[PDB]
Amino acid sequence: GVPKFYRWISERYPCLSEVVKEHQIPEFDNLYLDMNGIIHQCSHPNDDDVHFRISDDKIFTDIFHYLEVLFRIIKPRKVFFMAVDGVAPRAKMNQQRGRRFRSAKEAEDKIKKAIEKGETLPTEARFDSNCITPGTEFMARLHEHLKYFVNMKISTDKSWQGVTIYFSGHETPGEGEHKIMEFIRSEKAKPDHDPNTRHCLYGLDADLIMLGLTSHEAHFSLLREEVRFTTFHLLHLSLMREYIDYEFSVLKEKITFKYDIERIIDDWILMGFLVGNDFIPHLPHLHINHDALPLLYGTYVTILPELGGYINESGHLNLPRFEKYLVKLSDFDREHFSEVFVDLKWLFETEFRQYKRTYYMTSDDFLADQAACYVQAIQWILHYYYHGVQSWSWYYPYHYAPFLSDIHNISTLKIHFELGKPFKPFEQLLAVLPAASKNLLPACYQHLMTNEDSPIIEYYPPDFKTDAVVLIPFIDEKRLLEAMETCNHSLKKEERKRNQHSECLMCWYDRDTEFIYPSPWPEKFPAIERCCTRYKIISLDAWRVDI
Amino acid sequence: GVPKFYRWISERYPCLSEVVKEHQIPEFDNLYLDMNGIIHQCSHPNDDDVHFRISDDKIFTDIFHYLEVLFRIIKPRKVFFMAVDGVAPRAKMNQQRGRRFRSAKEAEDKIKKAIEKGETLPTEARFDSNCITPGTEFMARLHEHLKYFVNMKISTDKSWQGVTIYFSGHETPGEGEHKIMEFIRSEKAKPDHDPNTRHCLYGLDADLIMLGLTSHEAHFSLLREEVRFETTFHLLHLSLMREYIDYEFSVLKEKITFKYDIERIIDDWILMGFLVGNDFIPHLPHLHINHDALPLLYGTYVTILPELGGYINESGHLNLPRFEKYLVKLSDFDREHFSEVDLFETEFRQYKRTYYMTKMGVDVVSDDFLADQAACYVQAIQWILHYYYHGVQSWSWYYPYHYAPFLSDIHNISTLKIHFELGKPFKPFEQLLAVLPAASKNLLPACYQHLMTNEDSPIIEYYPPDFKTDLNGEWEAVVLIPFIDEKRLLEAMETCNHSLKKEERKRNQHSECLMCWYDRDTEFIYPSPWPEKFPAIERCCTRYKIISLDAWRVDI
Ligand SMILES: Nc1ncnc2c1ncn2[C@@H]1O[C@H](COP(=O)(O)O)[C@@H](OP(=O)(O)O)[C@H]1O
Ligand SMILES: [Cl-]
Ligand SMILES: [Mg+2]
Ligand SMILES: [Mg+2]
Repeated sequence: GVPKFYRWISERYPCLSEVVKEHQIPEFDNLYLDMNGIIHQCSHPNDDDVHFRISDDKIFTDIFHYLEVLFRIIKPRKVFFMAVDGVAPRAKMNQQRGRRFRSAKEAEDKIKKAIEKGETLPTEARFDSNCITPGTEFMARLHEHLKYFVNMKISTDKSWQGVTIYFSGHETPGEGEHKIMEFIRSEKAKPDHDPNTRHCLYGLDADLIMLGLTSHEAHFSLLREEVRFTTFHLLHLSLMREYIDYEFSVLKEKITFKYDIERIIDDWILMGFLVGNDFIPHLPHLHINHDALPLLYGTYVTILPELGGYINESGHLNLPRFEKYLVKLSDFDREHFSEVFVDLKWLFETEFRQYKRTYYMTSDDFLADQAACYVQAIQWILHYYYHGVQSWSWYYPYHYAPFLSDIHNISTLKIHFELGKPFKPFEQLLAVLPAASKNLLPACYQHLMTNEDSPIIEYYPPDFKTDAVVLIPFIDEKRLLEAMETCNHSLKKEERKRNQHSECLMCWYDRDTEFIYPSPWPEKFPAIERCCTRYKIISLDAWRVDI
Repeated sequence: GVPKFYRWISERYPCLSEVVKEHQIPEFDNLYLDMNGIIHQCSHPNDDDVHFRISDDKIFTDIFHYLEVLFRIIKPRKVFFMAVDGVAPRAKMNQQRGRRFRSAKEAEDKIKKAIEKGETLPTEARFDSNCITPGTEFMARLHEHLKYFVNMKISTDKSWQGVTIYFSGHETPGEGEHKIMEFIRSEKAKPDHDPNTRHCLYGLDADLIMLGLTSHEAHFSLLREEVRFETTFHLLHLSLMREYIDYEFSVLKEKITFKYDIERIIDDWILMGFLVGNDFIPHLPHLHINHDALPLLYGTYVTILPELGGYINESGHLNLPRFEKYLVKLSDFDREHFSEVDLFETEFRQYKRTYYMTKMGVDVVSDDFLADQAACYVQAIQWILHYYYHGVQSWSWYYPYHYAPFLSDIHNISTLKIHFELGKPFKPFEQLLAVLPAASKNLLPACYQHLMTNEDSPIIEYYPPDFKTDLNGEWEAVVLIPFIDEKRLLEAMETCNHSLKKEERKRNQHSECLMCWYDRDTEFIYPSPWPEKFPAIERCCTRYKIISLDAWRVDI
């Protein structure tokens, strides 16, 4: 099984995506691995099975196997970068909240079902997959196991001894993807960067593909096992860049500025964002997804000549250009409306606008503001990909995108972001967790989620509608923080310790190093007698570039 | 521009369809040309100008020019097959009527508007495009000229020498494209047929794409000039399309119980294509060509294929159990569309009931009526598949409603018995009477005209001077005029057939495809079909064979 964006790409460009056995995998210099997928798979693979239980020792053992096998098979010759999600920008936090609410509700529903058929549950509580959020006790124990694992491998396995290993764990702010991109940019910025560096990124997900392309690195490949643990899906972005080039070649006869594959790829990326539902979803009945891309490509080819240049200029949205592209693309909405208007017969404008109005209600200045926020959202996402986070606090305050036909008068819109700063882990926990998960928090905060008189009780509804789109309130930053103030100094010692940001590690084997690395859990794993790891700690701001 | 379905596949498969200059057109063995679009283009290019007039010799000159240019540029090495539409199966009768009725209505509206502005029109009659129908005086004249043109070319132009020319004109029954397909099948039947034959089919229309694929020929391409007549051309290689589809569906390779076979997948792909509507069957409600509809069909196909014991379209024979399963799944489309606009089931039924009463003017929308709708639909799908794969299997069958059923009503069809009788093509005057409005009656022999005008004519109800047109839309107009019962038409006609004039009797018949070639030992005077306007061929070098009507028909 493969993700939708992957397959669609595959099908659009035959000859492109490959399936290859172990021995036919090429040589690679750098391997990037976002761990969150692995942690989920190793901790809760059988969510259908209300009876399934797994102990931490088994989780960690399993996480270890994944790293060992992936490393053994990809054999990165220069760099291995392991990332675990740290605290995310607010813009990502609404989606994180959604998933966590959905997840708790779905597991409680399944439990209730099992009970209704008179089944008897295990007595020990379930693994609450919502514990896979930066700053929880589970993530802290995991973090210690991963560090240990790296030290162990460095100290025992020759194949881990000639490589620079980076570990960016849950205390280092940013989603693992964003962290990987940040490291890729700093590498590109180093004066001797070899443009033929061979990168391998583990995964097939839409955001990974976009990440690999946004890098603009010549040789970038995504990889994943075919059968879920041997053959592997292998996607070469160098070929994909070539397929894209050939597809867009016709513009060489049409545009009066330089056709540049790198610039075309940037606009291709922007169009992929316009149809993505993985950030701001479109209304389900508009069928705006991957299948709409050919229409967006079509419209791009047609209009690019009148534009005078590209739309996504290395992450900077050209607003006049963008407005014209949208205006043209906006026909799509009436095409869809017309299927509905037909049924009504058994003036179009009055009917189309009252079609739109009816959806919005699920004011005139509401349109413009929603329009403006949407454009801001696009710029925010573009920044995230090309430049890194430009606002930790900004978010898109609606559950759905506006109708494209409603995005206009945006060409001189003023888009100013404040960088702000990441939440402390516990602020993050309260901003992403449902009351059903309250046990993941320190005691001193738990009542904010449960108690009828809590000042922010409305952010933790036990029941809510779902369309996935989870219909729950948007947290007001000031109210969340204000409410926590009164509780913060009731935090235990180990808890104040978890409530901190912490740095990325750079690690490598050294012939001239020996010390004792203590087991994170003595009963399950040995201490490292003779640990040969040399480390450099990377300062938090080290790879951040200012616009 | 290009047709919608072409545009669609161009967008779905982006490295499929090039625009090429003349000098880059590959070599072709066989060129197939259906002529009707050309004839319409040369006879009435400017319908918004109510003043435009054009003499027949001019129309013929321009047709000759179009043909000469396409032949020069494509230069088929082995075969050129030119077809004009002959009488069509009655399956097409409603749509042929629809176009001709609207054409006369639209012409009259333009004239009325010109006169409202105080314009004065030429006193000579405009060209009635309804005359482009088998067996008219205009089509018989044109036919004479096209035979003359073939002979002239063969006799004078070396690139027309050493190639076999076929001309299947308006007196040979069948739509041009399907006479072309019959030819292609007769070629494949031969022991020495070369699988590497390079075929070129002129045009970009959806039926042409489908026929190309239905041929299962390895190298078949479509071509049409980018701008109508340094010139550029759309070129679609079906070899490439086949590969693309092979990929789109290879995911199935592991999921299925039975042998994965690209040929069988193409069959099913072509079947799905029929669901968006054609000349023969109205489209399913809410299912038009665009981005979502089609992948939905194809996505559903991906999803459900594993569950079946095999393919749905088995070489042109519909597998009814499998087709049902498929439609049933696809129907989820209907509820989603409706949920936009168990209480639900009740409201949906009343939604659907309204459509059936309002659009098909039926009285009682019962389960039995719904089962009847389902039966008509599936028999239509099977008629079309026969038509593409085996050749027409009933000359009389037709779809009897102007609108299709809801996809959600098409069920309970698994064990349906589908029976067709071959019958035979109408004589051209029988089609001509059927398909024309009273405003074009002067194209018919005088002896039949009262049938379409007289208040006591037994078939007067078929020729309403006024009618409604559903004009929603891109989209195709639905013309709401009655379906002809051929038994009543033919009985009314027998009151008049024996009154035909001698020249008219000569046009009311079927006649054969011609096969023509340069022969060095041949020399004779070929007469001008119009002495005052075109010269005799003093040294005609054409040798020829008349191909009997049944020569390429296969009993199923
Ligand atoms: N009014 C018109 N203008 C242009 N072409 C027309 C036309 N009516 C018919 N045609 C052409 O002639 C073909 C045969 O039409 P008919 O069957 O009514 O005689 C049509 O193919 P399609 O039926 O595939 O559109 C189309 O190519
Ligand atoms: Cl002869
Ligand atoms: Mg035809
Ligand atoms: Mg047809």
